[PDB]
Amino acid sequence: DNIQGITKPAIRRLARRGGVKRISGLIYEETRGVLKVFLENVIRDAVTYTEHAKRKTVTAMDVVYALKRQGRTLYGFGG
Amino acid sequence: LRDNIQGITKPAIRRLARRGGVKRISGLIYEETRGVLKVFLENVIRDAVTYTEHAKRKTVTAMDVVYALKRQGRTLYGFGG
Amino acid sequence: PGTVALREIRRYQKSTELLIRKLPFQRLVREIAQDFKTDLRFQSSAVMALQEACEAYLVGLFEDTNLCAIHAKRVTIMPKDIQLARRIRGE
Amino acid sequence: HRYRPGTVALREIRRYQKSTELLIRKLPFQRLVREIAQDFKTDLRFQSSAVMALQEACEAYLVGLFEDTNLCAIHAKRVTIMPKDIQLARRIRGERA
Amino acid sequence: KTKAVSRSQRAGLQFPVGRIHRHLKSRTTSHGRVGATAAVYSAAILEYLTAEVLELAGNASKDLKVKRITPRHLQLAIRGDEELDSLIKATIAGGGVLPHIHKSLIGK
Amino acid sequence: KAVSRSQRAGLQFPVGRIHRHLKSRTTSHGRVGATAAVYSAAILEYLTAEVLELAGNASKDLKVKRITPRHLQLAIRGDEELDSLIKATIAGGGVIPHIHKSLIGK
Amino acid sequence: SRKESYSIYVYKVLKQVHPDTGISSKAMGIMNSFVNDIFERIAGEASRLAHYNKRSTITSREIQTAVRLLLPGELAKHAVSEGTKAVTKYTS
Amino acid sequence: SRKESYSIYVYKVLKQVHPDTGISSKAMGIMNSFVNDIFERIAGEASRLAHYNKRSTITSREIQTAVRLLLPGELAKHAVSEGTKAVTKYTSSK
DNA sequence: TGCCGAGGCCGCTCAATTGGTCGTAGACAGCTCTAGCACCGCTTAAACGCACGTACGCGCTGTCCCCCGCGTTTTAACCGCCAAGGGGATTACTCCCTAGTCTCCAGGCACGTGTCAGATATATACATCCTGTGCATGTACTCGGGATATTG
DNA sequence: CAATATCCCGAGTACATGCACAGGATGTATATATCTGACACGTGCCTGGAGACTAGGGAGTAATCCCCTTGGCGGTTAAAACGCGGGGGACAGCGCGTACGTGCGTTTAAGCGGTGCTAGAGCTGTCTACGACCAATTGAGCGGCCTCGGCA
Repeated sequence: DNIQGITKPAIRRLARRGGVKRISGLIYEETRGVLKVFLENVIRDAVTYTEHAKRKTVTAMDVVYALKRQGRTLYGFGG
Repeated sequence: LRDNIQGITKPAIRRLARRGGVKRISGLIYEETRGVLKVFLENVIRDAVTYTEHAKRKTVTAMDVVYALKRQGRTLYGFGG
Repeated sequence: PGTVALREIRRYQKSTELLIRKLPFQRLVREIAQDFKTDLRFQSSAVMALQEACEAYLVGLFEDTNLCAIHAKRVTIMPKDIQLARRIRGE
Repeated sequence: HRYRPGTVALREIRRYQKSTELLIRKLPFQRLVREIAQDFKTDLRFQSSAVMALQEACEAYLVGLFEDTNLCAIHAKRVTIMPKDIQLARRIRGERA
Repeated sequence: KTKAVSRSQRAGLQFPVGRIHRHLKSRTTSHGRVGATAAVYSAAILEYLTAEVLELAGNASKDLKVKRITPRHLQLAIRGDEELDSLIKATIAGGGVLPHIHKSLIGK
Repeated sequence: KAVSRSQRAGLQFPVGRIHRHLKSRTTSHGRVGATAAVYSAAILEYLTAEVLELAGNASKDLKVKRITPRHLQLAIRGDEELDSLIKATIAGGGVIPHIHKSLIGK
Repeated sequence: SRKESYSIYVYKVLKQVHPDTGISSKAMGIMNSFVNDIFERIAGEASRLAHYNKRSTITSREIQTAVRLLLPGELAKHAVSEGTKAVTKYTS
Repeated sequence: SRKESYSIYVYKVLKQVHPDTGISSKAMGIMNSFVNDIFERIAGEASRLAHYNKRSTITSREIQTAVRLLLPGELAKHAVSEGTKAVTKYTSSK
């Protein structure tokens, strides 16, 4: 399944940027849980703004507006 | 005004604590919690006075403080708006 | 032993009264506004609408603070727990 | 020759805390956002730059969650992070319970 | 000149379709509030005041009292799983708190 | 010869492209001309705080051309600001170095 | 001068679901606040939706989308199924 | 087709404050976005003071109050000064 | 043999919770407003939405070769338990300050109405600021070789 | 002291900036218009102040034992490094959809005329709910009965 491609060393890199020294082996399968739910919650909104406008490709602006709605704004792709 | 933050007397902080579900309160919680409450009052009554100054009123009114709360993610139901 | 402190929890989680004395809280809010402007007048319902929002913030913070004391295997809440609950919350 | 356990973990902090590059592989994350999407609307298409704005937002969320998690482990006398730490951080920020 | 039949009764709704149209126009809206979009908005307002009163009187009954005082809101609005998400931002004045002792603080 | 309203305020930013923007976010009613000249110069003036505080960064690294690993490594370091931009991640911006005092060797 | 409130429609709806029951005045102010908070959130989101797509009007779909963003869960698919009754009856 | 952005004005301000310097095409995306975001906050929030007082028209004294709600600390005290200068120059020439 | 203290079963009686019954005072729900201001119906002109056509951008899909992730395993230091020691958080009590109520009395100023001019909208004509485009060359990069720093 | 590593400096260069250019669409001018709201002016609510009294609560003290913290431990579960494996990241062609143009006509707004849905009342006038008092029950420990195990 495609979620297992968020590989163990990738979680370690993300964690290392965040500043943690030593990682329990239970954190790998638990962290995937929080990434999987976070993507679920912004893709619902991005596909909602898509279905509204009748087009059927998700644009960068759609994921920008979805992220903006939930208080997790990004400057980068179009404010 | 003199020193009126001392009027949040120790027992009252214990009541608030007791509502919140805590058993044992170290003696340094009292002087810390006054610090948290004074910072919250400053950051809401400043907005409430700026809503007042816009309308050329002197009297601060319930809607001013409710609009002040509403913008900080802390909406209050009970006084209208 | 250790039971009367727990008997208070079951009391204050049933009543919905305001828990800070009214006049002492009202005189504090008059103090804090003077450094924003001199000679405000406060509408009697404005002072209440502050108190209702304060108590609801304080008691939310003690709910979120206790969770940290439990995390450290303690029972007693301490300032280092309030500090954590505010830092992790983003205040 | 071989270093002490601990030496290389602090070497990695000073590396990945100085770069700004993306940390998850492209294709494995691109497969994941497609699978989560097709449960809500069949036969989507994505613009090439939409999935990038997902990735740059995800990494910045994960990295923030760990930064707030380590604060819990440090408070609880440990240095190792464990699931019970994430469940605390994520409850005080109001996400899950 | 054939009497009148209010837009509420035509829709099948107890909420005021006319009043809401005149509220939407002269909200922070753009310049063209269609009339069918005040009926799909009295509805998706009245539906909460069913789905959130239905369960609230549902608990005033359980405490054996007739009139829904304020805590009976809190004990639903911050107890039903979907309402707790819709109303995150709301403090119910005089509403109290949902009672709970942490399972680790009770002895034995 | 037409003047421009930017020159009468003394501003680099477009005072009349604003105004036209505000006139599209307006209930059903109009917007005073003296608003565009206190709307602008309170959008300029964040520039020359957002840019400007990069004196403390780009020049210090001996590199020319501002790039996204700056603004970050500044906007989240100066702290009168930060509050204005908490709501925003910076794409391709990384994070400031730290390491907490209990993880480093004792 | 008149002050205007939703106070009668919440009472009318209470007698729809609990015919014996009532509301205290202090517990009316809650509904009279809540019901206009959800008004504003729908108006504000529907307004932005029209702007992003550079429309001027706000038809039914400009609101059905604003409800399908803003409501959390089963409440979305219920409220959408409820509002599509109302306009379907109105247009007869 | 064509799009409007603040791309030229930020460069024109950059050359006012760091004459030797420039700015990447990746960094322009950010600045343009920061400028849009602060604009939409001020303009979107300014509508509400017009509702609360039941006034029709958006006005300088109204915007001045929006940029002391939305700005923290000393940043507000500077923006409020700077914009007042700009209006005083405009109204002295019309 | 014996002796006779230690050990194992049944009512009194004080203290929380819980469910029950009384009675006196506001605060809900029901009329009558009725006067009244908005929703509604009936014309109309016109803005803008919806739905074809079709042009050509760019997102999906097939091909080849390296970093990276997967798998091992030793061993180290961390998480974990547990036992003991001190003092600080609680409890119970008496004395004390002052919150809470009612009561009178003043006058700031919230609130709403009446005037009329200062202000911004809307049109037409028009000219110059900005967008998209194509272009040389300088910056910032990736690499290789050696110096300095720091771990074990 | 040896070794792996980070730091640092100069060469060679594929590409992104910052500019000049054509030109187009929107900012600006000059004039006409009307209605929002600034200014003046009352009326009246109510924010405030000062008094006296009862009694709920807070303050300060004394005794104690519950908890927090430090120390020492035995063990498992991570970090490091190596060796091996598979799969990410770098490459042209189709045709599907976003995007722009043209056109029809559904539908909202604006003005006007008429009356009922709705909101300030009365001091309504009951009748829920709030204190205030009451009776049952559970729970627990202590003071009285009867058999047996270890001791003379």
